[PDB]
Amino acid sequence: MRECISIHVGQAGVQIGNACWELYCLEHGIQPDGQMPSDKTIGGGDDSFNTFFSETGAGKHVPRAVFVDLEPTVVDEVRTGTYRQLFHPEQLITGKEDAANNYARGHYTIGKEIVDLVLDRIRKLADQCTGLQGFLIFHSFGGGTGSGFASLLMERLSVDYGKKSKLEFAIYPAPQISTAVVEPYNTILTTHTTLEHSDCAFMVDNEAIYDICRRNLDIERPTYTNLNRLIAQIVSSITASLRFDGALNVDLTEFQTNLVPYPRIHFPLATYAPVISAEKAYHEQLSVAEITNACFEPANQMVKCDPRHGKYMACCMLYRGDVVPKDVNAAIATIKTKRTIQFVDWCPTGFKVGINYQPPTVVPGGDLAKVQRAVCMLSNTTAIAEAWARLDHKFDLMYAKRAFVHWYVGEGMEEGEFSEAREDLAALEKDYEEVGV
Amino acid sequence: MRECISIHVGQAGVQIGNACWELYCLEHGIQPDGQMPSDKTIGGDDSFNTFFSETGAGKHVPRAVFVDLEPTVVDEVRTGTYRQLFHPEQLITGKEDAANNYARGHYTIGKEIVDLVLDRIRKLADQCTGLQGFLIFHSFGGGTGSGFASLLMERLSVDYGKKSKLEFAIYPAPQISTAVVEPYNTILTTHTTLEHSDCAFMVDNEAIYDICRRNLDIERPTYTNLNRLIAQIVSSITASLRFDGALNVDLTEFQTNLVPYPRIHFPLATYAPVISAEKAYHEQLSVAEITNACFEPANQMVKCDPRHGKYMACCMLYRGDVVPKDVNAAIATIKTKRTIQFVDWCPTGFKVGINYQPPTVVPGGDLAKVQRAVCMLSNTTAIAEAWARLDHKFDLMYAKRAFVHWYVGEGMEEGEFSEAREDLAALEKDYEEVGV
Amino acid sequence: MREIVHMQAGQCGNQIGAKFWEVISDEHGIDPTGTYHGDSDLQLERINVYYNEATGGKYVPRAVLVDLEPGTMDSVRSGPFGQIFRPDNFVFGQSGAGNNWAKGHYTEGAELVDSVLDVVRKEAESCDCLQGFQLTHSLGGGTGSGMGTLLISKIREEYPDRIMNTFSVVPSPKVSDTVVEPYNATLSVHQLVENTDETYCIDNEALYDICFRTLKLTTPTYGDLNHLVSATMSGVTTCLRFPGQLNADLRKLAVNMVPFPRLHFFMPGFAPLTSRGSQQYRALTVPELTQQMFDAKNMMAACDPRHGRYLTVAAIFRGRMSMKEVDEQMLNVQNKNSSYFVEWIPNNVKTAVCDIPPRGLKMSATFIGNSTAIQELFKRISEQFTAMFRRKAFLHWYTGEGMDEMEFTEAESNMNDLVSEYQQYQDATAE
Amino acid sequence: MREIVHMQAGQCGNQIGAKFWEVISDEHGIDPTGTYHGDSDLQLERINVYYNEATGGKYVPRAVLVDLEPGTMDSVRSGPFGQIFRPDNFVFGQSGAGNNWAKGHYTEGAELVDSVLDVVRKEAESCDCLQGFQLTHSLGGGTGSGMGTLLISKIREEYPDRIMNTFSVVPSPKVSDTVVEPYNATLSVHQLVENTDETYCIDNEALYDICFRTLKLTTPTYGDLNHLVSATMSGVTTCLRFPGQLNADLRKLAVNMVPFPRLHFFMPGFAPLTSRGSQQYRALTVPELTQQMFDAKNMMAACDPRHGRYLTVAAIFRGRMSMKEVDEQMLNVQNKNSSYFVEWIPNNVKTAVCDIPPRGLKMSATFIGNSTAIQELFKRISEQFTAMFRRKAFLHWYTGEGMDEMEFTEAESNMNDLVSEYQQYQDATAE
Amino acid sequence: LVEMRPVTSDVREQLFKGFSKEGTGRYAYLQMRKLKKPEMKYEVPLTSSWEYGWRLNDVVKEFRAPTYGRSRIVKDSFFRTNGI
Amino acid sequence: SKQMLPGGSKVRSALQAGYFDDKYTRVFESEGYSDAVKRRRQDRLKESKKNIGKAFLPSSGEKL
Amino acid sequence: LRAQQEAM
Ligand SMILES: Nc1nc2c(ncn2[C@@H]2O[C@H](COP(=O)(O)OP(=O)(O)OP(=O)(O)O)[C@@H](O)[C@H]2O)c(=O)[nH]1
Ligand SMILES: Nc1nc2c(ncn2[C@@H]2O[C@H](COP(=O)(O)OP(=O)(O)OP(=O)(O)O)[C@@H](O)[C@H]2O)c(=O)[nH]1
Ligand SMILES: Nc1nc2c(ncn2[C@@H]2O[C@H](COP(=O)(O)OP(=O)(O)O)[C@@H](O)[C@H]2O)c(=O)[nH]1
Ligand SMILES: Nc1nc2c(ncn2[C@@H]2O[C@H](COP(=O)(O)OP(=O)(O)O)[C@@H](O)[C@H]2O)c(=O)[nH]1
Ligand SMILES: [Mg+2]
Ligand SMILES: [Mg+2]
Repeated sequence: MRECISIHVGQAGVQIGNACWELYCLEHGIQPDGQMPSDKTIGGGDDSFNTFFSETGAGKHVPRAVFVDLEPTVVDEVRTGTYRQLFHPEQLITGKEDAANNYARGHYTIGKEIVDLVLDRIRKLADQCTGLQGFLIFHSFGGGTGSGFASLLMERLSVDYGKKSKLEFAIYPAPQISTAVVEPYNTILTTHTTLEHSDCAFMVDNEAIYDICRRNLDIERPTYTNLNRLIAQIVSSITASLRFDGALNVDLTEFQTNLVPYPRIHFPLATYAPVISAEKAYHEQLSVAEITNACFEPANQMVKCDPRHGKYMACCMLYRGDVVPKDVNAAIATIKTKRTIQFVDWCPTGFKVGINYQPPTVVPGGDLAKVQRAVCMLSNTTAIAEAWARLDHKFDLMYAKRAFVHWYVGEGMEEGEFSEAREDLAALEKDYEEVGV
Repeated sequence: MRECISIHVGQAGVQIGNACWELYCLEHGIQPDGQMPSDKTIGGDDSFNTFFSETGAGKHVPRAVFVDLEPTVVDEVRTGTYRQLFHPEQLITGKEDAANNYARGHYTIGKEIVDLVLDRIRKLADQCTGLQGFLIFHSFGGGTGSGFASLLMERLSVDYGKKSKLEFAIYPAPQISTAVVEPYNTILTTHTTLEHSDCAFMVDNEAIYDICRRNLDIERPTYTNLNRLIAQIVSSITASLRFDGALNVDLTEFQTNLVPYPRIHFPLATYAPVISAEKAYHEQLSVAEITNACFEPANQMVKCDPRHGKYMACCMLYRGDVVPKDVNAAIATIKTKRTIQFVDWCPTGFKVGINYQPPTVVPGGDLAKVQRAVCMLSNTTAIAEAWARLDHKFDLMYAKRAFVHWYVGEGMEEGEFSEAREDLAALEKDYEEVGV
Repeated sequence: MREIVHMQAGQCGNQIGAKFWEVISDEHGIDPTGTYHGDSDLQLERINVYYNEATGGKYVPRAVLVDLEPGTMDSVRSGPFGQIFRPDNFVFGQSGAGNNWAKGHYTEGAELVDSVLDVVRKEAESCDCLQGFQLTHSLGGGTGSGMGTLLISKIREEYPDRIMNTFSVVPSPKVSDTVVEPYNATLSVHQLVENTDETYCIDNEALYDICFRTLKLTTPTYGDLNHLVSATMSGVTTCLRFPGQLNADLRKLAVNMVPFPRLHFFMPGFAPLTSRGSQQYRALTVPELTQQMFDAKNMMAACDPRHGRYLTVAAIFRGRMSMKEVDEQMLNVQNKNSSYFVEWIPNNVKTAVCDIPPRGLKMSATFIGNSTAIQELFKRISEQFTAMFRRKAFLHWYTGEGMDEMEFTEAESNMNDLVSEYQQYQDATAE
Repeated sequence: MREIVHMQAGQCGNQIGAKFWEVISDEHGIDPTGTYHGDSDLQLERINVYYNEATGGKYVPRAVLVDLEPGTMDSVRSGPFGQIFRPDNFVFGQSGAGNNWAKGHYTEGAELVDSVLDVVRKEAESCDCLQGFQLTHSLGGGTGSGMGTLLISKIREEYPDRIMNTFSVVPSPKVSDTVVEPYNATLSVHQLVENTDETYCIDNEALYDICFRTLKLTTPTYGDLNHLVSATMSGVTTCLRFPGQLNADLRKLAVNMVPFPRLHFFMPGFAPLTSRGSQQYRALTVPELTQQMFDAKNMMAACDPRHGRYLTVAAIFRGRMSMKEVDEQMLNVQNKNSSYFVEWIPNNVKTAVCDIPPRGLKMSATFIGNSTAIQELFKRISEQFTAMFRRKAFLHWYTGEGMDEMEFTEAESNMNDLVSEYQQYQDATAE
Repeated sequence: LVEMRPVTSDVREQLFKGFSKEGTGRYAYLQMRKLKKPEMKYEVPLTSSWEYGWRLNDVVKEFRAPTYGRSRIVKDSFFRTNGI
Repeated sequence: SKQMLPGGSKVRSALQAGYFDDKYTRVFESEGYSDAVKRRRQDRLKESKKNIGKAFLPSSGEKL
Repeated sequence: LRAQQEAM
């Protein structure tokens, strides 16, 4: 019945989805060829796999996602390795050549050949549904396909489906770190589009992942594998209440009405706890109060912006494991009596709790320890207005002398759109300030 | 249930508290790997709850932070024999040593290292349900043990406030010295940990040296024996939280009863008997004479002569088979004795706490298994002589500006020397005006 | 299935292309005869970018060899690991350019243009993408300069939407080298300004000192120099061929390194580089590689970057590592040497990561940078140009072959105003 | 981790550093190949203070050997424990700086200064914490008085936060040593007192005295002298690399000594040194290591302490000290000969106990004295310096390579006001 | 020691046939190597994407359905296939 | 001259060399121990002043 | 190591 689809766009989106689907297969017991060691009969009257996997006649669980990218490779490793029989052949859509870090080339010329095919494929996917729950667009704000073709696909979904939930998982750029020069261009040029068509957009930052997985997991040389495994654990903690039952249940519908006070203000920060390693996991008891404090401390916030300067607006705690309701309630009481976590004055009640009974499935090959309790903290903190203003300042610095604009104006989009994008992000920043005060 | 948080700052403090944790592990039967193999006859006890916390299986993790800027003493702790006991991120190391410099410990390196230890103290306190004090081990010699200890005090007094804080400092000797900037660093650390400490509990190297020379009949041991003796002292201090019978005192007791005025919070220490196993065969250890051993002038943890100074409070903590009749008789004999003088506004200058649990002995130590022991905590005015000699050394130092260029170059300004000068001067006038 | 043709021009272009077609032949596992004999399907996946397949195991390289020297063409076709060339794409003249841009451009040039462009289109429908062209030649040469830049002009007007990697080698600015070095250099760079998307420039003097100071091996010779040339070849376009982590192809490098369409001349660098007797004494790690890239000895365009700033730079790390270290070091370079960069471009240092390391190295790094250091080379080329042009020395050759002083003066005006944009954007502040 | 980098200047510095690296590689159990042929794990826990890890189990010393004579590098390469050094760290010339400060500070020696700081900066940025820079040379020599002091000035300019500690061989009070030694020494120590943190002066005359009268050794040679010097290197640096009881590293020693910005010259001493004949007929205890410690016989460099006092004393003990006896004999000396001590500084003795002794010794004890008897060295150098400065004997050399009598006379002013402010604290009462 | 397993002779013979524009060489060889797990092909994760889902058949025990997964009882005890 | 110099592979400790923040921010500055039962008794003390009479005398037992 | 030995 309940079922959510995923759209993995670009290099970052496809690698994140690779980690995600590895985690889903090892959690639901589906072998990498797509076949369980059992079926609907002979034990296991189970339906938890139906959210992410579609079952055919002959015991094969094809996924319910689309790995789409404008470039070769990226999805070709999926097509030629490990999870290749499990994925459908015209489900891993590749283009001809990439946008190559260009909102223009992702949205306008190279975009309008793959968009019809991917729309037909997701239309077939929604045809094979008994009532959809929502979308999970795994992409990156960095550049090219993630800022471009992903936003074009999202506005196609907005004009097509309408009221369905259109959640984002976006790799926000860093204060001190970028990978492309034109990310201050592409991020603003894509947040001009995501703002009026999204429902909530989870922010993930790369060096924040670096810090949370080097201080706690204590790995001296982290990489994209650990990054994507941690993000896969976060998204499993989010969409675990559909697949598993128990206590307090939240789905993709209480998620929208509990993080979004105003239709522009839909950019939450994620937080996972515990991110402790196997060696350090012995000498510290995993309590609900201490994992709550580990969620609220700023060294575990998943975007580098300090929540001390700013106000928490709406917060959701997705507990997962052997969680009893009281120690959640008492932890919430302790942080509510504490004054340093300054909730905004117009939101007296601030938390929303979802408790799931299934313990978090450890990935054999990661660095996370097998913990009996976990918690995902999703906060609509106003501290990301600092990140928005910093991005606007970087855009001002680059656009002051028309640097890296000739590619955008010569691909096919107008040069004037940068002004509307800048004024839209200025409106977003002043809306954040007006709501925060 | 009721518990203390231990903060081990500097090399001396790390060694002292290492001996402390050895003694607590041997007292509670906790193995060095954290496991508790007590299953032969207990079947139900949590006397470790003051110092240890249960973390699954059979493992206990101690409430301790081992903070020192040089990464060698904590490193040999990490590679030593207590590797599995301590939590790996409790053992906090820096990169560069403060090097006998209050400005290094408090102004330059301290401002980036204090946040992680403050969050560790936060985690240790939040993992606690009946927390009632801090036990901080740091020498007054200087460097990490002075500047960072002062920083930790002035931030802990803001973070926790009314909770009791007790230092167990190594006070420098009148004649024995190691560092030459101790007359600077002692004054600098006292001027800051005057208004925030509740008790001070100094000990002295050459005093313990001479005590091990005479009583413990050993001529060439090392600092391991000093550390073990101070571990015995802290065991006698905190025995009345893990074991309570007869009269019992918690940390609030001998901090609100040792301190008459809120600047004279500088108690001494004494442990008796410190007698060795060979000598203690031909002895009759009794409460009628262990108090005489405590009040013998050449037996204190700091060799300031107690004959030329009255006593304000004389808090005794007895341990072992003690029946209060002879506490009463010994206090009567001591008060009737002429040489042990008391200040005219203290006919009630004795607070006694008796514990029935005998003092445990550590393997490899030199103290004997005595069925009776007592830790005496004085608040005498004999420490004013130590303050006067320390201020004399600081006056001869600062009189024409020797070793000041380091401090005034790396952060800490000129006026703090004069502020500490006038604060210790006012301290000496406080001792004199209160003693007269 | 993206496509790069590598169509070489000139004696220097032919030599560097032969080194290219052997250093990637043993990289993808192909013998001199043509049959694949490698030991990994990672080689076998994207061979199609460079090699047109035939029956059997033949993998003949898609390359329009353009030249005017029969001896040079014979040496290229008879060199080891280089007889894989198909007989179809062997267009070459017999008269020769004779170290003259105008002779290689107009007399021997334009008649050869028809046949050369026929071979280019014959290899252009025989593909799927045609992701880019790769023309390799020399500034100051005879055959590679005039014929080459005419080929950029023609291919740009007939396919005007694709990357043209002009991989050119400049000679040493001192001594004399060719007698018409500044003439050919000015004309060739003048065509490369408004007809080329992106251009790499290598200096022979810098090749000499990087092979002599860090590599040692007594005399630098030429083989090791062209081996670093082929290393930069195989390192720039390695995300297009071998898979891995975060990728960046020719278009991505062009959009991340060209702020303004005129200012697209780059300074390459290959920085695993150790001598014979110092390779056991050196631990190899990403901070060490980063130090070797940003060290100014490894710059092969001469042009000490300390006499200027850096507009943009890209580093292609080729070998598996941790990108934590890459991010650390690329940030630390900016954060400490922020004065020798541009403050109006935030985070002007770029990274790409491929997994497959090259032959015999644990990891490699290709360092290519758009900087203001090459304005010194351009202004000294213009100074030598006007010094030998005010007396009209060797003007008669160019006027006989079909050029004129108006062409000369507009070429040097273009060189001067490109120097002006470098100086202006070096001195330009943030706001 | 705390890490210091070694640099050797001249023949003197090169040979002293060679013996230093031999002694400490023997202590850390590293064979001349480079591997770890040791026994205990205490050797490989602080190996990074002196060594960089390489491929495999290979360790390379952090030494930046530099001079202008090829013969010193030839000798250290031909000798044992020379293959561990990195040949990239062999920047060297072929002339020699004429035993001249100006020739080592402004002439072609200053041209190689760019390369030697390039190597120094490479090592110091591959460093982790950069505890400091240690340099070995002679004050009256060639490159050591020249490029050595120029290295001092340049390094203290570019990293003015770390310790810059030098050892230096000072001239003998007798014989003649070098003819231009007063000029070289005056200019050198004028540079040393300006910028350095501390100096451990060595003198060949009293090294000969302690090698002939105390340590038997009818033929002292010079390797035994360098063995004693390397022993007092290892004794002072053992606190950074070996654990034990309470310890004082180089920053500890620099702050416990050096009361003023000036006056940072120390005269060291090694004190297990007893005759090979009486190593039977002498016990081993701290009450006699203390009298060998404070004996006027030991006194490694230059001066009789009886013509002065001890302003501050540091003693680094190595071995299993039951150090109550250590501190009681320090107090015992301090209150028995209080006349030979500064009264306005009480308790002026530092003790640093490490539990790891040097190989072949149960106990060792190294001296570091900021003695007030060091007046004689500066006084005799200033007297001789002005003696031929008023006579114009060989003063034309320094003016030829770039000096002048003006800078000569504020060098003499630095000497005489250093001696004056030294007297100001020598003849200062307690009250 | 070798990075790649010794592959069978038949696929090499299939690779050593005609060109790939019709497709009998590299194309058919890549199809026949695709139709095989990339775990009995190599011994080392030479590609970063390849360590995603490594040797699960030997690092993981027998797979099982999740303990607290949701059921389909309102479609099993409910609506039947055939009836009256 | 002064060449380009990058950083290094810092071995990792409680000091920050590798973190991309340059400073450690703490969530709790002046708030440490919580004392939940004591705080709850303070809420009882605050709430008990809002009564409208004396203490609620419950009832009486069996009057035999 | 094998490639290094092939080089020398
Ligand atoms: N967390 C995470 N981020 C990634 C990963 N791979 C790439 N990224 C992010 O992606 C950004 C680079 O832009 P891409 O998302 O690769 O752009 P693209 O989707 O490939 O589109 P084009 O640039 O046109 O090729 C970098 O800043 C990275 O932060 C990954 O595996 N994990
Ligand atoms: N009882 C005891 N005292 C010690 C020990 N180690 C050092 N001390 C005393 O500490 C005094 C000097 O202070 P230190 O502890 O050495 O300095 P620190 O606190 O470690 O600060 P740093 O030197 O900067 O690391 C000396 O005078 C010693 O008397 C020890 O192991 N046991
Ligand atoms: N890197 C490199 N440079 C070359 C080569 N051949 C010539 N040059 C440079 O080009 C100049 C001579 O050009 P030349 O080869 O005679 O041009 P051509 O007449 O077209 O063959 C010299 O100054 C050389 O520095 C080569 O094979 N490799
Ligand atoms: N280590 C060492 N020191 C020497 C040697 N010869 C002389 N010295 C010392 O160095 C001082 C003179 O330095 P000098 O040899 O002129 O320095 P150089 O010119 O740089 O080689 C004398 O006082 C000697 O004590 C030697 O072979 N080895
Ligand atoms: Mg891409
Ligand atoms: Mg210390």
